[PDB]
Amino acid sequence: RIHVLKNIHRESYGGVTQATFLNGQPIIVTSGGDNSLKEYVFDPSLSQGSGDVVVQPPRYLRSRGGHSQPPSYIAFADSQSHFMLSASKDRSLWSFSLRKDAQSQEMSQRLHKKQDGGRVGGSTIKSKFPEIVALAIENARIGEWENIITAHKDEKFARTWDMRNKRVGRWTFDTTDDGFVKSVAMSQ
Amino acid sequence: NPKAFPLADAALTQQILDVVQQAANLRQLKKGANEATKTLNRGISEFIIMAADCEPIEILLHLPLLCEDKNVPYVFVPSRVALGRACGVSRPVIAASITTNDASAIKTQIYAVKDKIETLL
Amino acid sequence: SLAKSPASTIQILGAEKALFRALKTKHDTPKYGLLYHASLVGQATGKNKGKIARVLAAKAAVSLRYDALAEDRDDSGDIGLESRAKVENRLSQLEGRDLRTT
Amino acid sequence: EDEEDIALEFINGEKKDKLVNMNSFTSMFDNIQNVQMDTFFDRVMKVLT
Amino acid sequence: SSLSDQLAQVASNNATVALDRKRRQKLHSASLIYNSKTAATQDYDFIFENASKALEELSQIEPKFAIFSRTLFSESSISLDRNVQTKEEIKDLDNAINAYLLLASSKWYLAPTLHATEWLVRRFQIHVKNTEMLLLSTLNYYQTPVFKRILSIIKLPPLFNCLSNFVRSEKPPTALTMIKLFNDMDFLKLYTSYLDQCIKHNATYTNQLLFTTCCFINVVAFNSNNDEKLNQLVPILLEISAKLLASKSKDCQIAAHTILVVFATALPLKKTIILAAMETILSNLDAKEAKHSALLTICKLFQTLKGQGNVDQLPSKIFKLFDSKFDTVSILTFLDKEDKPVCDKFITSYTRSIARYDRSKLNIILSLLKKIRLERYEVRLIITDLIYLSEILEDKSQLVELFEYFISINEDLVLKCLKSLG
Amino acid sequence: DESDSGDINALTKILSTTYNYKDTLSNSKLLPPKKLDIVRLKDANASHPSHSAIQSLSFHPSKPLLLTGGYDKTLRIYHIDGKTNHLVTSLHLVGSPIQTCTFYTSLSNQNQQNIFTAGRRRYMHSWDLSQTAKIEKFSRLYGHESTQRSFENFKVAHLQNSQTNSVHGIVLLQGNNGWINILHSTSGLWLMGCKIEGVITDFCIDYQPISRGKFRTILIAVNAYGEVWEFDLNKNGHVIRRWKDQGGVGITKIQVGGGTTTTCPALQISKIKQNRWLAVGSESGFVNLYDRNNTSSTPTPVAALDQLTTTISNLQFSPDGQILCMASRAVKDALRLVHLPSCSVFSNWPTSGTPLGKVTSVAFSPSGGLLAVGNEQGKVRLWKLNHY
Amino acid sequence: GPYHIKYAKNGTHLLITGRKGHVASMDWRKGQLRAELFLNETCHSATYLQNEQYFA
Amino acid sequence: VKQHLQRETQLKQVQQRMDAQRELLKKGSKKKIVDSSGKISFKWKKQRKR
Repeated sequence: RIHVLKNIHRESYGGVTQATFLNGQPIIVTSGGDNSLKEYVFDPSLSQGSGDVVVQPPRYLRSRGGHSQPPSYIAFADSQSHFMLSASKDRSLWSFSLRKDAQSQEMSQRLHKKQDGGRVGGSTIKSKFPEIVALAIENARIGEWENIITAHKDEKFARTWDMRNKRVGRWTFDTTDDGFVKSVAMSQ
Repeated sequence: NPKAFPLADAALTQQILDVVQQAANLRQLKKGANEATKTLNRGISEFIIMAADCEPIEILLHLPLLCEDKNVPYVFVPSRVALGRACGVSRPVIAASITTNDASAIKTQIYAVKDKIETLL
Repeated sequence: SLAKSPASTIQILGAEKALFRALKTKHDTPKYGLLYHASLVGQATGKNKGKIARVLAAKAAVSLRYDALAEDRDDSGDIGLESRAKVENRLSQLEGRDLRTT
Repeated sequence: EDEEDIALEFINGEKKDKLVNMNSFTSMFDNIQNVQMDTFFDRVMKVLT
Repeated sequence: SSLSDQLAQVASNNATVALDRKRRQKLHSASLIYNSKTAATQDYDFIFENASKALEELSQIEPKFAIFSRTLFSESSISLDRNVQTKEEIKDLDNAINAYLLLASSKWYLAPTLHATEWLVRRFQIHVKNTEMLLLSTLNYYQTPVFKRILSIIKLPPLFNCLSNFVRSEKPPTALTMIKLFNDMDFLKLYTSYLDQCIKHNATYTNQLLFTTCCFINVVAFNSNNDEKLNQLVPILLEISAKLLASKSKDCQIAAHTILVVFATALPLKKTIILAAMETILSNLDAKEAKHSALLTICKLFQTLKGQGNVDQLPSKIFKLFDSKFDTVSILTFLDKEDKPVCDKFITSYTRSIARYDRSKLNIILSLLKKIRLERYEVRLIITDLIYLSEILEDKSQLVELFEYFISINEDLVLKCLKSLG
Repeated sequence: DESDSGDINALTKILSTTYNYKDTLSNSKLLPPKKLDIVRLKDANASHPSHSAIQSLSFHPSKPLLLTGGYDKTLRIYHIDGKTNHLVTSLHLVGSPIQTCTFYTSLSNQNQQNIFTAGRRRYMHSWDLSQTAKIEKFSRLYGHESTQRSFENFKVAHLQNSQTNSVHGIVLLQGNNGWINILHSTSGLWLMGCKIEGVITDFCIDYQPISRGKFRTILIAVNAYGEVWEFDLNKNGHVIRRWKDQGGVGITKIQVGGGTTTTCPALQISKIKQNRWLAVGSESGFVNLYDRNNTSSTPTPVAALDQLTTTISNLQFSPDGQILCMASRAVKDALRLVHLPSCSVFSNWPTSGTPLGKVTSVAFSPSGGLLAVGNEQGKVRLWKLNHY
Repeated sequence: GPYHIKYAKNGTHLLITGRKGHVASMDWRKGQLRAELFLNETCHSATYLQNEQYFA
Repeated sequence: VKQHLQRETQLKQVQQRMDAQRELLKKGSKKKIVDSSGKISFKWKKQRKR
């Protein structure tokens, strides 16, 4: 056995439905029912001799994807019809491009370091943010600071995102009355 | 352990080991046979505590010769592991010394134990 | 007289001229003394010579005191032999370390 | 007698063993010259035991 | 990729071409016997004559070196240049060189090997082309001055990057750095392949096995805290052990015993892997010294078992395999020695095996239980099976004697077993 | 060239089939030595917070209840489920600081449930177990008031009256100079007293079964010097053994584990078991662990743990005796879990990010592998050990 | 690109001139770069003079 | 001889104040305690040296 690539595609959607080596190439194209298409490549061995023994494990090369479950919320990101923001029950927020599919990208959920300096409270095992019930976006100050607000299911605060960087923002807005967030809006 | 003499009883050891802890927190304690040997030479030692279970006992047996030369009280305690913990370190200690300080906050307790060790000699 | 000396003195026993000059003029003091010509110090290299002198002097005091003050000492050197092994282990791990990043 | 009582005597039956750390076989390189394999295997057992 | 990067790859391909005089000076200066100033002045005839003499001395020590006098150390090899050779010819040449490095691996202490290998360094430029094979064969001499001279004239491959500090250095590489080189998974696959070739050719020797064992043993130790990384070690080092066990050499078998024993403590395994390990250990157990190490290894592996079936009886095939290689009198001798290692779980598994498969040996069980003190739960398991034996097997003097032995020791526990069973 | 179409290659074949070479720990009953599978749950006190430090914690022997106490003078009982942890009931005791509280269930009459609480006061409270609360105050010592000026350090155990085979509870208290005063749990009568030399620092209780339906209670008391006494409470509290803790000085706590204890009480006589572990804490942070299973005036300890550098204020074993939790209230995050019989401190947990604070109370659930840790901030944080 | 190539008379050095103005002189056998110019300009052709030392 | 004794006591006092300061430089947790007379001393916490 050279190697095993674990959980490249979700079991719940059929695992690896198709995996084909490209003819005459070290590239293998894989697909699954999770609305994803990936490619992996075998790098040349790092040994000057006995290259057949020292086999580099396959490396992720490129992929395309989308939501695994129906989107829950959608919005138009800009005045033009270039980009759309979509959120799904699979706990992921995506930026989809009408003009060209390759421009579509997933908005990152990596958190910014707290300004105070204290440690942020969360489980070490990383999980995606809950489903997004509501969303609000403005472009008057894109690139200057956060320009998106989102409301989550059964959560007592709203998270901010940044369209220019395509990453979650550094602010979290709380209701301050022990209630869940039901509405989000932004001034022009 | 015939060579270890005088050897304190359980009641006196607790009193000695109590002062050693108080001296350690006040930084009035010198730990180790080599560092205890110096305090005798400088004439700054109130009295010397030694561990009877040290093996070979001879590595600390020079201190009685120096102590009787300088007229410094000295006493043995049964355990070197217990001495080390009282000193406040992670290693066993075979010898320790209480440094002289006439402005110390624990002067009375040191002199009270010092008198008992003199009686023992 | 040697047995009643602390291990620090045994380290720098033969270098009083350098020691007391340094002590009075507020400069760094010697670190080898007469022990510099022992075999174990020779095996060490660089700054490890200073460390092994500290370790070897301490164990020499342990063995020397057992020689002077033991009433029923065997003429075997058993305490020295086990003391020697400790210094060799200390030398081996001390020399095994490499400063340059690998 | 109960099944838990059977379980708990199994826990009591188990005995302590010396775990292997990073600094457990580093000294083996020192004494690896002109030595037979069987004596070398015994030393691995002594540190493991 | 920039032009300089592409030209860099071109430079490496043409490293040994000797296009000009300066390139000849660097290539010809490299030597294992001589300094650079003297080496450049020398000629291929002078180098070959000394190598021819050195090969004869090695041929006296070991006849197998005599074959290369026809191929690598021929007079016609003086005029043989690799750069002008075709791909098929170069492949044959590399096989011959690799075979030579295997034989010379064990004789590097002897002076003549250093002269004979000079011819390959100066003629065939093995220090540039066959660099990985040369480093692997001389890995156990890392403290020797010869390895230092190799490091000076060699360009390290990517996998030997740890040694770059000690190229042209006063101090030799430390034992701690040898562990780091082995710590890599890519290197272990590379070393596994090389060690496999030695076993196939029966070219292994004790100094190699000792050095290999420590590095493998230390690699498990350094990864002990990292359980995920230990799992990735399993396909590699256990696969090496299976190869070592298959070897007829006892030293290879004892090395496999050492590797298995340490790793079993480092990471407890499934009982199927443990059971499979015994079948390999016992399958090729013929040497007496290996037989002593095998028994200690088997006892230790059962100690690591800590799941249901910990003290269950051995399979029929394993039991039949064990007793043939270890007679009952042998294990009684193993139990007799006061310094016996802890083997209660194995004896419990062995004891339950005897009752299941061997009725004539029930008298032996009585001796075994006296010799070794078993745990409270282990004694219960033995009594439970013997109670079944009475109901099925005919009553015997030895059978009741075994019960009588339990009546003598812990009378109360015997009642609990009877109460729960009947 | 190749076709598939005791053998030596047995090891190679099994490796090909097996992708996971690790035995599934679900089957094994012994927990792994160095890796702890521990998951955090919702805090016990989150529903109804406390106004002081959690001085004592106790899990009900059978029901899923957790009890808290502190100088806020309130006894708060929470229903621990791991997800909601709502408060069952509260009880404010005016002018009665709580230094220690504990559930008690009669070993014979399972229906009898009671809560004993005590503080720096010359009385003790008992709460039999919702319109009102049945509270009794123990304040009488029957001629021994001089030896006992506070009930703040106490423990409850089971005593079998051998001359009648009846079983009843006893309340043990700490005296002035080496004194341990033993009271009847219900009637409050003074039964016997035990005396040791030096300052009594801590004591613990061990049960030794004799035969069917018979067991004996042993009071293990230790001095600040480290000398350990053992009294047979079935024979008028007469000493049966004396020994010293090797290298012991400034001892602070002593505890037994692996059998029935206050933390792992029994539900019936046959469930009584003897403890195979003993740990002795100290001010320096050392903890000497002894294997009770294997008698001498000076016994050697199995291990001498030194990970903590401050005074040991809690010592407690898991119900099965496979974990030892040693904690210190001197500094923050000073809690360590020790695997037995390896005596190796777990490495993965707690981490730098684990919130523990000034740990002042620790409790293990009788079953389910829940760990409750109280701190000076008044927050009881709950963890689950997945092995159990 | 595109790249116009000229070899030296003795064949030891290679001169390449890209149309957008990337000019490189190298010893192609030893993979050594003698010069590399990034003239931001349109370059048409290049040549070596009497030896590899000078080129136009 | 009297002046030799007086010089010895002065050197003893100077060294002791020097050593007191050197202890503050070393690692540990300490609290400054000030008497009504104004004498300043430091009390170290009861933490074992690891």
